Amino acid sequence: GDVGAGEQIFNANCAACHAGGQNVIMPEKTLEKEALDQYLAGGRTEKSIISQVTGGKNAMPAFGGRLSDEEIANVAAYVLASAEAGW
Ligand code: HEC
Ligand SMILES: [Mg+2]
Repeated sequence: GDVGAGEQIFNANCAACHAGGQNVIMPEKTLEKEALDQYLAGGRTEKSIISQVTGGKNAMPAFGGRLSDEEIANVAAYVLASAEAGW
């Protein structure tokens, strides 16, 4: 994916709840690689991130209306790379 576009999408749509890769609303369920391993359905993969961004889960809204599939793929790439980089 395009992590540059991904970062822009993240700043506009995700950073309010996930700034610094954390999780405001559900504190343990962060975007850190270890938390993705534990708490994300399907584990630490771009595919699993795309699924959750697209459909939402619990307090996390769905982005399938607001974003295109390309935008979702790009933000997923950014999240995975940032997780691997420890935010
Ligand atoms: C606040 C209203 C949120 C916004 C905006 C976004 N997310 Fe989120 N996210 C939020 C919650 C409450 C949770 C936990 C859901 C649950 O109950 O299991 C999440 C989870 C994620 C995850 C998985 C993290 C983990 O399990 O450790 C990912 C990968 C994720 N969220 C990504 C993400 C992106 C890329 C967003 C912008 C498009 C985004 N979220 C918005 C809360 C909120
Ligand atoms: Mg679609």
